[PDB]
Amino acid sequence: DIQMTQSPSSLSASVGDRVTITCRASQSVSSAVAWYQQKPGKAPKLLIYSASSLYSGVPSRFSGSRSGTDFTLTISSLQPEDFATYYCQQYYGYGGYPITFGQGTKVEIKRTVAAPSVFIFPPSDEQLKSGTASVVCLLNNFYPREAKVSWYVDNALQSGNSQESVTEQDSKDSTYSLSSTLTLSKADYEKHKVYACEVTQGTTSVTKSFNRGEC
Amino acid sequence: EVQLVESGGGLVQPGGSLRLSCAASGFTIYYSSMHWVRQAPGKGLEWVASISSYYGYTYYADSVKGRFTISADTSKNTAYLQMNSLRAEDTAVYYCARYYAMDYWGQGTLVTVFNQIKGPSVFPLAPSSKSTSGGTAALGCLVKDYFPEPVTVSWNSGALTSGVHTFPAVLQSSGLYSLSSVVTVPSSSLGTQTYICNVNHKPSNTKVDKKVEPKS
Amino acid sequence: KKCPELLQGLAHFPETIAGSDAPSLATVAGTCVDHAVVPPGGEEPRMHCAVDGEWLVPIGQCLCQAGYEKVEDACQACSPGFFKFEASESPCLECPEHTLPSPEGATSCECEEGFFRAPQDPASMPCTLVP
Ligand SMILES: [Cl-]
Ligand SMILES: [Cl-]
Ligand SMILES: [Cl-]
Ligand SMILES: [Cl-]
Ligand SMILES: [Cl-]
Ligand SMILES: [Cl-]
Ligand SMILES: [Cl-]
Ligand SMILES: [Cl-]
Ligand SMILES: [Cl-]
Ligand SMILES: [Cl-]
Ligand SMILES: [Cl-]
Ligand SMILES: [Cl-]
Ligand SMILES: [Cl-]
Ligand SMILES: [Cl-]
Ligand SMILES: [Cl-]
Ligand SMILES: [Cl-]
Ligand SMILES: [Cl-]
Ligand code: NA
Repeated sequence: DIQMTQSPSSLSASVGDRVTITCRASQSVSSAVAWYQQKPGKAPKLLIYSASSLYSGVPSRFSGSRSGTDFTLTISSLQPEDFATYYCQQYYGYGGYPITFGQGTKVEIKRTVAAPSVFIFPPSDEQLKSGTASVVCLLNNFYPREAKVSWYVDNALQSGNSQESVTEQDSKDSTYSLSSTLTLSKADYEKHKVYACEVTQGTTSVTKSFNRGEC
Repeated sequence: EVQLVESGGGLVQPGGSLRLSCAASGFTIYYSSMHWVRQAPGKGLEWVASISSYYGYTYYADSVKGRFTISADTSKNTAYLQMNSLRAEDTAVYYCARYYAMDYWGQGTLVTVFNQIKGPSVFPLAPSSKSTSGGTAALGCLVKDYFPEPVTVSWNSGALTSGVHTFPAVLQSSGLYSLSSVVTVPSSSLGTQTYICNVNHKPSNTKVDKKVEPKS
Repeated sequence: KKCPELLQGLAHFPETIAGSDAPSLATVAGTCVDHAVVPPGGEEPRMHCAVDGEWLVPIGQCLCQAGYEKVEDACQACSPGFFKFEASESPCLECPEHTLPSPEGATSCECEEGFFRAPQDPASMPCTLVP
């Protein structure tokens, strides 16, 4: 397979910015390269084909170019509708060889750094009756995406018993949110008092906690 | 207008079989090449197979050779993907698309390879002083121990969307999925306003509505 | 009792009077739109204007030439990556296996380096490995 090495895997930009996404083929693919846009919940959309031909109905702010094995998609003035994921593709030989795609580039909205609002939820008594306890930590509306979550049980740092999930950028304020779940047995949960979620972002850590034997 | 309408996806056990259809309108499928491209949840695009009834060829990704068969019926202007000996790694949204530079795409059809079906338990994430910041309180629903994907969540049957965050599922060490959905609401409203998460799990035909009440 | 200007079968037809006793008058010859032609063994388009003022279905037609395809009532050059090597009713075809992307309006796609097309084979033939 000819590989398409797409870079960067993501970038943050503002409306009106010039944006460039580059894809390097692992050998010559002639001009047999296309570029696609995809938004969540939707099928991909063809932008550019034959390396530089603009597909009908795609605005002229999109352009494609080739230099040897390097292919670039340029957006001359990023529009609100252009925040999306972009993929290159090669089809050299029109069937002679495996079709391959780049791994994609996510184009996100740049905004200022934002500290999360941090909340913690003890396990529900409904769940405790079932023999498992889940403690949930919520990091609400922060930016950039990068954050470290650490769990503590009676000041004992936990490891390997939590999992976390992140939302895509919020359409209103362009932030992210993140949830982390600590899983213990009921028996372990009722053996301890203080449960704490610590969120670290840059120069700031925020620890949210609760006393199992308080209200 | 050109349209590609897919059907035939769904739930299948490992080793089982499915047949996808791609019905074309607005052009003559015989004169085109058609392609199947799949997308695993959270991943990129992967070519699966190609066919040209005009040139009389079929081509397959190595990962599906010997298991999938691409075909067409030009008299029905439809393309097909017969998928046998399905594997967990085959779970994806499958698209059909026209031409190597894929200008028209079907709407996608989800193929889910499952070894078990289990509906979720839904636990409340109650608002409290550990989930309050001034005029704002966070609350939510923890959706635990379901399989397979997906689950969707709404609040108050769609009447509440502002401030909702529904997170991607995680795959627990148990083999089952879990996600959470949260919403931020005015903390003054907590005594008076009712907040219900609506959790839908098509694969088990289960919906759970859970009133989230303040803790006491 | 007047048939209007029409585009039909990639041919332009003039305004004609209806109810003419002469087949030279009620039936008119169409002229091919740009990049359309009448094939070597084809009928030149002619259309009859009826007494009530409505055109009948024409006899004969023009066809888009090599490198062009019919889009609505016009002939449009094949897109890059496509070709059409003869005047025919056919759309442009996507380049065959082991060819290189074609420019706009192409009559064939060039073979990939190391591949060839035998002269007896049409341009739709995919290229084969040079031994
Ligand atoms: Cl890549
Ligand atoms: Cl998606
Ligand atoms: Cl080029
Ligand atoms: Cl949009
Ligand atoms: Cl090669
Ligand atoms: Cl904010
Ligand atoms: Cl970020
Ligand atoms: Cl992160
Ligand atoms: Cl991928
Ligand atoms: Cl096969
Ligand atoms: Cl069938
Ligand atoms: Cl697998
Ligand atoms: Cl439940
Ligand atoms: Cl209430
Ligand atoms: Cl209820
Ligand atoms: Cl006239
Ligand atoms: Cl042809
Ligand atoms: Na066309």
